[PDB]
Amino acid sequence: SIKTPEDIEKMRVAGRLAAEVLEMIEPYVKPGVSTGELDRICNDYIVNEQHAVSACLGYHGYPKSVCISINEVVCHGIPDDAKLLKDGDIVNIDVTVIKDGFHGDTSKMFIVGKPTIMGERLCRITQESLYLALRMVKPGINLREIGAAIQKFVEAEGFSVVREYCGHGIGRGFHEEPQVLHYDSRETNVVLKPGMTFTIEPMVNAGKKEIRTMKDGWTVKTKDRSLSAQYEHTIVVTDNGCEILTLRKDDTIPAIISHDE
Ligand SMILES: CCCC[C@H](N)P(=O)(O)O
Ligand SMILES: [Mn+2]
Ligand SMILES: [Mn+2]
Ligand code: NA
Repeated sequence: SIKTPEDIEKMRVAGRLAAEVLEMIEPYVKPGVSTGELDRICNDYIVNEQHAVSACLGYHGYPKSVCISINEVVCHGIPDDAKLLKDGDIVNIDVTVIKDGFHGDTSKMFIVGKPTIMGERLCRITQESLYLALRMVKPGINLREIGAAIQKFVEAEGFSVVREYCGHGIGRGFHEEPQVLHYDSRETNVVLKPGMTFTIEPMVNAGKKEIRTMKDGWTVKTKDRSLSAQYEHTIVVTDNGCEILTLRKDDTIPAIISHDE
């Protein structure tokens, strides 16, 4: 759908809150901390300080407030008091906040303690693939072209793109049309128009693209157990580009990307 200026302003607020959760949790992602504790810190912040709520809790039965995925886990990892972070781990924390009826969805990678060279490379390439897609967003571009670009870059850098999960429209609804694939698919044909709001959240594996879902129905891992990384941002298509609604201080790309001269 096409969001109104009123809707977009509310999404700026929700997106900003989601981003602030990631900025707040940063110092706590240390060796020895449990993912269960990280989840409580995030939830307490969202509820008590932001006066908002997690869109994850209860969604199709999801049991926690945020998703925390470690190493070979591709996405939707479930916070657990018994799971402790250790040196070398690459960790994704995915946050989705609802404020004033609108959603803000974002995630980033954190490397615990001493980074491994391939771990850093995978995360760097993954974020760059997101940035590349963000710089392409503007009315007239087709989602298929964006997906194709992400895939071309990821594969050119020696990695693979997860196919089963994708970005999505977002607003008063957690997931709305359209589907935002991170690869080139014949199924995709969506010409971007100003007012559209959606997420881009590429999942990149160091090894092969195939994944597997655990018995809990949420935890997704790489079939070959290789590392997997992901970064996500929520955006709105503007008259001549896009505006990132979940930008953080550590992002190295501006919030407004205009293609004007
Ligand atoms: C509880 C479900 C988690 C939803 C994730 N934010 P995404 O839709 O970005 O994978
Ligand atoms: Mn997310
Ligand atoms: Mn999402
Ligand atoms: Na991972």
